[PDB]
Amino acid sequence: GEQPKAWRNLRFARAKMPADAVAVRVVAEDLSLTPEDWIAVTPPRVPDLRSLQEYVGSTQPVLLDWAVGLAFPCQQPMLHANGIAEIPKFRITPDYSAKKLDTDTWEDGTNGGLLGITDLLLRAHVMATYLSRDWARDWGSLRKFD
Amino acid sequence: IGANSSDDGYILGMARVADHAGYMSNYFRWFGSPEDPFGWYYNLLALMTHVSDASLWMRLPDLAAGLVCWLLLSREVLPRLGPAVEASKPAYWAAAMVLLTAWMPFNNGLRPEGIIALGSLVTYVLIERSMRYSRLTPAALAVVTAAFTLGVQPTGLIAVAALVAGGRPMLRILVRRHRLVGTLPLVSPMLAAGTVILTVVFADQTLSTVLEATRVRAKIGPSQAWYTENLRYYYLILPTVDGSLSRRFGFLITALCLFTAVFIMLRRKRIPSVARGPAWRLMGVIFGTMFFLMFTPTKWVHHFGLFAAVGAAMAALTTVLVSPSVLRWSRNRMAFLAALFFLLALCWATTNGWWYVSSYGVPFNSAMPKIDGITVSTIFFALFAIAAGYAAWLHFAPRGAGEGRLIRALTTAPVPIVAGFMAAVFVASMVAGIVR
Amino acid sequence: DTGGAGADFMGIPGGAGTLPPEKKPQVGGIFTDLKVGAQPGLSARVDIDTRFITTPGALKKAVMLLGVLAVLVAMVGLAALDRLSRGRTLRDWLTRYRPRVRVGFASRLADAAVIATLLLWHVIGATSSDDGYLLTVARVAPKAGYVANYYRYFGTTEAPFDWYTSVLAQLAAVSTAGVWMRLPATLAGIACWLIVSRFVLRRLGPGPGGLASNRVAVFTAGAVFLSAWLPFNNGLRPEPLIALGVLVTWVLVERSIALGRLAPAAVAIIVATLTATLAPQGLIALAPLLTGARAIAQRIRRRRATDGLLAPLAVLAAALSLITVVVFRDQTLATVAESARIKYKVGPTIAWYQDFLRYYFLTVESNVEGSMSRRFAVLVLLFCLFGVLFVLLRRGRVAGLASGPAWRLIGTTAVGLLLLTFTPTKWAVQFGAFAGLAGVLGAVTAFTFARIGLHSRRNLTLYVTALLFVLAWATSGINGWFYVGNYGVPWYDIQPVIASHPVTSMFLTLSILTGLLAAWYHFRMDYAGHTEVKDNRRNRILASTPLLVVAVIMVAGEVGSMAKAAVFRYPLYTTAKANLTALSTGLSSCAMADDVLAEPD
Amino acid sequence: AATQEEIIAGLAEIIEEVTGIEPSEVTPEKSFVDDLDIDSLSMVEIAVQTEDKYGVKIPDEDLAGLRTVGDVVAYIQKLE
Amino acid sequence: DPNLSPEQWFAFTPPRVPVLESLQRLIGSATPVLMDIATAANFPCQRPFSEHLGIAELPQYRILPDHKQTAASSNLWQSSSTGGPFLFTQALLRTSTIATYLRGDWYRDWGSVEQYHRLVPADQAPDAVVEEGVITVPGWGRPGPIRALP
Amino acid sequence: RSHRIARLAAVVSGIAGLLLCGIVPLLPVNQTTATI
Ligand SMILES: CC[C@@H](CO)NCCN[C@@H](CC)CO
Ligand SMILES: [Ca+2]
Repeated sequence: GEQPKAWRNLRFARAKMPADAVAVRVVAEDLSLTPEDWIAVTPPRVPDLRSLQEYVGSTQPVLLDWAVGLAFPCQQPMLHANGIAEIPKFRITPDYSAKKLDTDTWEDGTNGGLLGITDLLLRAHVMATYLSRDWARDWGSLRKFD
Repeated sequence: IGANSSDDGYILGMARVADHAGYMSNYFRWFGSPEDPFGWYYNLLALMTHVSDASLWMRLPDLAAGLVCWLLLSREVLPRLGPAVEASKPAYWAAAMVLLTAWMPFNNGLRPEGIIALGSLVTYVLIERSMRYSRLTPAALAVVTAAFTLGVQPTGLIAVAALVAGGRPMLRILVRRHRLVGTLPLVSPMLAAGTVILTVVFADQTLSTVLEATRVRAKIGPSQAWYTENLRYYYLILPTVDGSLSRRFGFLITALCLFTAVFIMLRRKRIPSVARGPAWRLMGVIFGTMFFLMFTPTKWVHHFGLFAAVGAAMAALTTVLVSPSVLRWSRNRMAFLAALFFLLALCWATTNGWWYVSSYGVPFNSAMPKIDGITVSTIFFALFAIAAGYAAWLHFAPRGAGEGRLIRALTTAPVPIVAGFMAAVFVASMVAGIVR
Repeated sequence: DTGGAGADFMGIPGGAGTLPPEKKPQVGGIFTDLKVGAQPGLSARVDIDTRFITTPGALKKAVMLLGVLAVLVAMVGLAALDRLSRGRTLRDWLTRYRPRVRVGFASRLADAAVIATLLLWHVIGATSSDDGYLLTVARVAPKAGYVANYYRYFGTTEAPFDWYTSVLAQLAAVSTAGVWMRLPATLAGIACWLIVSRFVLRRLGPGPGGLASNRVAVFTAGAVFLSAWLPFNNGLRPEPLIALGVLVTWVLVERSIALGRLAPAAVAIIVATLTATLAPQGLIALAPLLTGARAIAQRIRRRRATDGLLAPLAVLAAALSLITVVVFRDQTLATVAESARIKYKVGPTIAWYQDFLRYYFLTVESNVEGSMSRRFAVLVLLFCLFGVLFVLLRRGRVAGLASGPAWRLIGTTAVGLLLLTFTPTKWAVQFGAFAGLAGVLGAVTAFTFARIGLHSRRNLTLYVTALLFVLAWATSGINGWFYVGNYGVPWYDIQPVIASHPVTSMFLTLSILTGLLAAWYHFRMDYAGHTEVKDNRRNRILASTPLLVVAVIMVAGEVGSMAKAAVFRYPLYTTAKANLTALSTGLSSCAMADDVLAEPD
Repeated sequence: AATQEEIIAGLAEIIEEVTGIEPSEVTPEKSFVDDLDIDSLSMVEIAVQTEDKYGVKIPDEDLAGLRTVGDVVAYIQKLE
Repeated sequence: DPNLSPEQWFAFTPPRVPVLESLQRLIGSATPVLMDIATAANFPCQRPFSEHLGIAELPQYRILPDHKQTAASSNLWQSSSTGGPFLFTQALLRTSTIATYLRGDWYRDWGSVEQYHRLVPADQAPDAVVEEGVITVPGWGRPGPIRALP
Repeated sequence: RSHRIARLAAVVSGIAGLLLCGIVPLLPVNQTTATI
């Protein structure tokens, strides 16, 4: 909400509208004439929402940030043996403020860090994730490396 | 049901990858450099992760450490500051409650603060036991304990304070034993004991490797100078999660008692049944701890968890020094009560925030408590103003004004009550976060 | 208008519209694009605010006179009551009986060395931050119609704290030079030192003992006063006036307690409420009244059989309620409340529970606001406060120093440092209101630690290691001044180094070695004595001059930096060349607008 | 309360409390202005604080003739 | 330029030997100026613009402190959301820059000077003829708040 | 009796100076207007 240009994926809980609801439709206004008060929308959809222990298995290498290691105790971080590191498949990150202020600067590449390897050959992109019943809470992120 | 620290995923992730690499690496920031002037304790979590990496199983040392700290505190330290600290219920309750409220927010995760706080108490106990029978064996085991505590973390440069505190009545033992059996079979064993941590520090690495790791960590990482110590206290008075109403109380309740016991023990030279000298070594330990905490590379608020076992023993002493039997005038006791209310008003003027996933559901995680539009620090400030008004009235009074049973009752044990109220608040936070 | 902002095409149904009262425009003209005649119905009528341009009127000028007349009559009556209670006959009104006591040659030689330095620093000074602010406010106030802020807060007044700017506005009409507008800040240092050296050091130990006869404890006071006055009080900021009001209040309260009178205690209230309206950090002047209040209540209740309990309290309240005549001479209660509301809503304010980021702003990394020689003046203040506090708690006496005045001085300093909590701004320059107390605290410390440190060696060594530790803290910030005082100063962006090696470690090693020697004496006292330090003639003056030396080298380092800059960069511009050029050639010379070249095309 | 049992035993305490002068050197042969160093302010403070212990009015036109500390002895003895 | 980073280049311009004149001869101690807070005790002959009857007088120049001082204090103390002179010296004027040097000291980054040009020239948007009067108000009345909002 | 006068001149002129200097901020004042 405090980042007004972010492609932020608004969400409306289905359990609030009545049981027998036939249709929906979007309504947008933009009554402000400031050049930096604008609006943009896409049609509504009903996601499919599988789990994260079922999508990300328990054997694929994951780049867990240093803040998210005790909540994900089954995710098999990426190892290194003789100076050579492994190539991860995903990256798990804390919420926006923490990721921006603590983890992205602690482990960046100009001071060692693991984000000096994955920046040169991996080309990450973000995914759509939610908490099972805290629709208005930001748990973190989940990126995919290609 | 309790919260955890911030450095739990850190240590877990760098302990889960340390059996494949072949050495204890940092794995997150520096150029694969290990941590091996220190970190013999992480090689134990690396072994524990073989059974399972659950959360109830990986934080068992931090529970055993707190239980052993209470066992030592209530049975070796308190029945030593005289027959008045023992044979007194408010003192034991104050020690228990301060230990709980200083161990709750800090020493629950995987950080070794809770092990350093125990190694810093075993040293004090062994020294105060050595200087009771004029023996030298506990004074040789205290050196081993201090070395193995320093070899855990750079902030483990304490129990050197506990060695320095009991230093004058230990020379009376060294000297009087030097006359019996030579002088070489007194500095050979205590040299071999003190210089044995090197076989655990350099058991895997070498000297050049430790030097290169140190050079990298010092040229790159956050390594502050000794004259930037005020950052540790500046981070504590900000309205953030790094310093909140759960992480301010543990340090403030220790500083208040430490500073109010000095003013009383300076004026009153001899206090009946308080056993002066251990009461002074107990404050020397805390002052030396605060002085040695200045020469550390990193100035975090996490390092305020070391005062969980000396602050608990300072509260039990202050509860006896400010009692209606040692502090005889009502004005002084009302002044102490007003100081407590001011400390509470200062502590409650921030958020109720916890860390990464411990903040899911707790009521006032992102704002000030603010019961019914008006904050709670304002209520504690009103209480402080009333208590200070009564103290100021007792200043202009014929020396026998306030002696009834009401203000004699409400000034017998305020520290246990305040600390118990705070502990109940801490437990209610997590219970209300679990329920909803 | 207020409570509404709308528009209405009259003969159209869906033309009307209204908005909240914070949707008001920001008028700066009327810029049409019509160019059509002067038809009837085309108009516009703007009402400017102009709510701070009030003038007293018929009333509020007779009451503002009857009030001060009644207050003067009340204080004269209280003085007559005072004269009657001491056996006098109110006809020998202040006829002295005991002869005057002279002033020693050592006390007439520190005055000539402190006043000379305060005069030299007036020409090669430092000119702190809020000088352009107050100079512009004082140059604009005469024509605006009131004392406006002119830089912030929507042109609002400064209603409570503007009786000093109204005097600066009178000085800035004769001439607006820098050596003329900064004269009060120097006379208030000359007077602040004369009061100290003539009254305060004689109130604390007036006998054949010390603190009046000890010569080193006078030079120590001078040096510490200078080291606390130079880095803080040289601009137009009102700290040099608060530092004098505090001492005047202390002096009057002590005179009232000693003589057994109440009229000086009623003039002290007037001076305190006059100092409290110079700046929000003027609450410090109300600390002596709080410390010396039980000794005044004892006097009020002692003599209540001759007079009553209403005669002194009426005057003590009428004197407190006299500051309204100076605050609301214009700017009625409504405008003052509005100004305060605006300054709290807009603008940076800090809450009372963040009162301790005032010692963080002081000891921080580069921050010329927390530079070296600003840390020294505060660390020495705290050191000399707590040392005397401990030596007074333990061993209640000092045997050469009166304990009543000393306890009241300690209380004044502590209550001032505790009352600085409720100030809305927490800068680091607000520590300049303790310059008067720093001198007397340094004198008292130099006197006590010279006799409690002569019957032992570990105490004499702990004194020195604490001084070395304070020096280690001080010499770890840059030696920087504000904006143009930095032109040529030796270390204005880095901390002091000798040969690529910082001094803040060369002092910490010495502190550690001296502490080790102190511990060695502590251990060795188990097999020998400690009082064997014979005070023949050399050890006498060696335990009384560890602080004098440090303060002298710090003052010399503060003065020599500016002198070296001025002498070495010439004819290049420096803040001393401007003043020495304005002194000659009348007082008409543009300081920096003449050393700056410009290329129009 | 006749002589030398409070006449000096309380005066040498008031003088110590006011000027810091040690009571070891308060003997009835030395004058205030000559041996000690007591100005008008200290003289009046002593005369005011001696009225609270042993309430006896010492007016300001009276302490001009109390030259020595033994003169206070003789004066307050005359009052007795 | 041998470096291939995308942020290394310099784009120069031909040389010139400037013809300089003092700042006292340029501004002249008679025109309205907007000295900042830092650069106001060093220029005691230049006069600031007046504010008579709640209406301001538009300045013609502006004197700033150095870059580290302007970026940190002078630009965000005298904002328009806080009530400073940028309230109307940014909605009514257009700023420029003048090349200034400190005589003899060619290593010194003192301040800067900037010129002000009207957006709407005063030949078609002249000044106002604001009236004036006098009333009598009590000491407790308050006619609504001042719009002290950002 | 030179004591009664000196005692009344401190009560009367104390109460008067407390009640007169306490209503100064609430008295009428002359304000200037401006309209374009
Ligand atoms: C910004 C993150 C900080 C902790 O807050 N990480 C500290 C490093 N943690 C140590 C192990 C706890 C490294 O050895
Ligand atoms: Ca829009």
